[PDB]
Amino acid sequence: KAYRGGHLTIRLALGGCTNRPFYRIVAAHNKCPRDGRFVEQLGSYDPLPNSHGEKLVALNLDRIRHWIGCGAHLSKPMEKLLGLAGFFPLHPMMITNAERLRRKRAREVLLASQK
Amino acid sequence: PMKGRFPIRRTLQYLSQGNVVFKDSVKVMTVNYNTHGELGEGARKFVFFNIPQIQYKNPWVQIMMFKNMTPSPFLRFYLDSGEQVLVDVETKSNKEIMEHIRKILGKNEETLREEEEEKKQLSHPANFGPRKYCLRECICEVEGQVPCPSLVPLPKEMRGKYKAALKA
Amino acid sequence: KKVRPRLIAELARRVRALREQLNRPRDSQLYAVDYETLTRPFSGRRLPVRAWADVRRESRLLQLLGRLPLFGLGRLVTRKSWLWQHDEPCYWRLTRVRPDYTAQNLDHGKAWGILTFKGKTESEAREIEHVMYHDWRLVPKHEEEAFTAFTPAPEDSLASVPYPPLLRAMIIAERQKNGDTSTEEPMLNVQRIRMEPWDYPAKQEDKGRAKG
Amino acid sequence: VRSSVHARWIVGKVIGTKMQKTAKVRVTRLVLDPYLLKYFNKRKTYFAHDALQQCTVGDIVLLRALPVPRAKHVKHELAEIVFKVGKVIDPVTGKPCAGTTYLESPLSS
Amino acid sequence: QERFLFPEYILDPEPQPTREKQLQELQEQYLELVSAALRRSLVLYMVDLLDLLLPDLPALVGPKQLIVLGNKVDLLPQDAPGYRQRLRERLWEDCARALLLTVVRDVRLISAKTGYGVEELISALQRSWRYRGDVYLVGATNAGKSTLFNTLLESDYCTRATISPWLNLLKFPIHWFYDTPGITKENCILNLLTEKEVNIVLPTQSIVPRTFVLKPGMVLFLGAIGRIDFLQGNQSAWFTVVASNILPVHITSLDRADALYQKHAGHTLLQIPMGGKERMAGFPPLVAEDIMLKEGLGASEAVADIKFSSAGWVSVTPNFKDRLHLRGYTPEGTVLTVRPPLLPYIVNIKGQRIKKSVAYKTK
RNA sequence: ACCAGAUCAAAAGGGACAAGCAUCAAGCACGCAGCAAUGCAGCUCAAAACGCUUAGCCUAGCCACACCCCCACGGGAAACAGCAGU
Ligand code: FES
Ligand SMILES: [Mg+2]
Ligand SMILES: [Mg+2]
Ligand SMILES: [Mg+2]
Repeated sequence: KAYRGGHLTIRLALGGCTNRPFYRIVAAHNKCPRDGRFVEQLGSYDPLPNSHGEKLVALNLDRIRHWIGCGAHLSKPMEKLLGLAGFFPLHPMMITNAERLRRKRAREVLLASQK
Repeated sequence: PMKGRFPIRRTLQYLSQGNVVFKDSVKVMTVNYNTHGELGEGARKFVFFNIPQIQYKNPWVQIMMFKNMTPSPFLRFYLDSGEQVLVDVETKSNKEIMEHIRKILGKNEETLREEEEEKKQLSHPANFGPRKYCLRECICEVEGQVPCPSLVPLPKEMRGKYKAALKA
Repeated sequence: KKVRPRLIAELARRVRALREQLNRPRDSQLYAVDYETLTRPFSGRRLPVRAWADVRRESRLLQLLGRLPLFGLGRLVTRKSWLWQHDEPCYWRLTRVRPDYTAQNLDHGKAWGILTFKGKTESEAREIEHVMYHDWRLVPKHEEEAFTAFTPAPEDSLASVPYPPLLRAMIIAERQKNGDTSTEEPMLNVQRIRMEPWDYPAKQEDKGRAKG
Repeated sequence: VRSSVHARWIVGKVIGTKMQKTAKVRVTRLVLDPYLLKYFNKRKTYFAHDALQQCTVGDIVLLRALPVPRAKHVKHELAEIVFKVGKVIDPVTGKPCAGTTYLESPLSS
Repeated sequence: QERFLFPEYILDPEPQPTREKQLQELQEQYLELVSAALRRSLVLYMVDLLDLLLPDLPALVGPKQLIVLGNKVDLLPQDAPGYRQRLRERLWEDCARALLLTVVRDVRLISAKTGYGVEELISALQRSWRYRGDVYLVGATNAGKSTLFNTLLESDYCTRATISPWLNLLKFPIHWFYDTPGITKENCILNLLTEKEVNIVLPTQSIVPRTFVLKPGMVLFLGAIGRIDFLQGNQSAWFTVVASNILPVHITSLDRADALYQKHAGHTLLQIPMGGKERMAGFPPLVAEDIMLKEGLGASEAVADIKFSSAGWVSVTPNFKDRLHLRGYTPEGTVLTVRPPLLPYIVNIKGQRIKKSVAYKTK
């Protein structure tokens, strides 16, 4: 199907059954459906901690580099995952959400203590 | 039973046995041979037995035959570069002809193995998808990870049906 | 196998093209505004909240040029947004103008100027953007030199930055595998990257236009 | 080289010469019957441009894809008359032959 | 820098160039002159099968041998097996109504356009003693006399053609064949229609019946020439239009039928006539004619064919025991005719209802 | 961010590509040469042309439709084949 515009984007396809999310890191034409056709699958991601308490992430770094070079963009979740991986700098919103969480914790601690 | 002499010729197991895979340069092959002649018996047997294998292994290489066009039998390959390779087959057995053509125009086992590696690259184990393409459909298949909800119900803590209950 | 030609499809395409061409709306129509509802009458869309005060209080570039000789050609025009955002002088030289005469007060149209941003000028005059916006202001003939007096601040900046941890590790490992035991840190040059403020004027020449 | 036509080189049989400078060549490809697994001579018609009009009905010809289709159907040019009808020269011995019998014996020269 | 153009000597464009038009471009005398000669031999009377002068033949030609030729048979759809035999029979009863079976010795069905039956007609002509002397080809204007004459001339029947005064007419030797002037038809929509309109109306390809299921209080429009209003019907019914495939058929309610008629007169929705309001001003208004249909003979046998002169007809099948009231609107000058069904089993050939639309898929 | 060639993939050209019916056997311009005039009179087809009937397909998905008039200027007419619902 001819697409008017659009561009490659490295993103996540939400597979897995209900209440059991699981993501396939794929490089697909941005206009294509979320779980639909995709140019190439670059890895996978399991949000639910496994028996070892690990959120497994597989990133085919070679192909990820190749596609970023070819000009694929990066969805915010993928940028955050790469930042956690250390392949990219920590996302500004990751840092700022950490700080917001810290302030929330400080506020809640103060409120609980000031009974 | 299967019809015709040497019905084995009409089985994939035999057709795939062809070891001759022409280089991409070859585009056409013409087999001139005589239906009679003791010397041409080798060429006749070659046409009867091996040509099907060559064609099966080289679907795009056109193959055409010519009965009793010239006193002597021969093959002639026309390459993409316009070159013409004339191969004499008189007095040769079909096996000898096959080996000669393999030597002079067939891809070597090294090239074939290289093609095999290029092909197998596609089947990345780490990828997940329908059995048709990837080994595992969902990471749940991997042991240690949270198993699929269908086979094993998730804890009430993880099911969103009760996260909303907590929300209330 | 032969296809049946789509004559009516071709006619529709050509007719729509011609209709758009011959009824191409005027600027005074497209970029009108209702200062009561802050809605553009032509399309009926309401302007975003953050532009309400600016639309009510400030004036447009051509709305100013209409009160100058040669449409103020050769004057320096600055934007209120620029003045608020940056302490450095930013403005256009306004080399050329082309108003929409059809407007009653000739307060719409196009302009071309030499951009000076943050006190750094450009090499050529190009088309303006956001002409239709309301955040424009005029540099008075007097005070022009004092206002545009810009002291070039020291521009020296980081030549390179560290790689992200994993990329650094990958590069180092590849080097060691190749035997390149040079322990010098791997750095990523950034001078090549010309960072520009998000509000920097864009190429109006490649911008689109509204339609009816 | 970078021809837009599909089949670069094809050997066929001339089966018509009722078109100016154009010869109607029939090309036969062995095709695998998916069921019987026997190969059959599927045939297709091609038009070869012949400037010299040297094609004769029954000749075996080699056709080279033109760089671009020069007509609604003319997509090849006659590269070489492989076997002039009834004037076959044994490529092996280069001597003329009539069927399976040499005209000039190879020992002639 | 600067330039100017001159409001004098101007060259100017036009308003509303209307490329739509461009694409529209892109995409008694016989009695008093000829009967005297004829009544001095064989007569070939050509009758248009679609249009069904016969009773006046005894005075026109006199008491001589006559052969009936039903023309334009190929354009008639095959409603049911043996329809050719049924048509031959129908012609036979029509002649009996009007004549000895003047004597008519043979009734045959021919199609000059397709050359169907012409050779058999020639063989019959040459096979028997009874057919000796000259041949006079009599018929109406649209019957196809010209086509049949050309066909016979281009055949072994003739021993090339000459023109002789009777009025100069064509002839060829066989004794001489005589092609008489065509008898013009009165009250014909073709007379009102122009050359292009007549060409469109006249079917050049085999007709495809178009069936439509209609409930009481509805209206059908065959071009802008014919209209039918179905009402006072105890049950729904089916109407099969047999007309030129390129004649639009439009179905509407009785309320909107008029307003649509004025709005779309001419134009393209009702492609006949053409010229818009200009042509419609001269075009006669559609006068009304009331009709009552007999008991509905099932849902497969037509009860009546309503013919709008030469444009076409509509076969009506009501439901069993159902009696329907109809009002046919036809141009003032021309006439509307209710006749026994020419193709009574034409309703059967059809497909299936498409959407809520009354139309049936055409087979 | 620009260019880069890279990636993606239209239109166009070549090839490939469902089922039944021959009680669908001829299609009727379906070809070629020439810069053009113009000439040549050819082209497909019992190895199934042409035509009628049925069907979404070769499923990470793909093709097509978007109420109808194949299209949609225009007209018919007021459109859930988006979700929930009648
Ligand atoms: S298929 Fe993987 S969680 Fe169910
Ligand atoms: Mg549509
Ligand atoms: Mg609907
Ligand atoms: Mg619904």
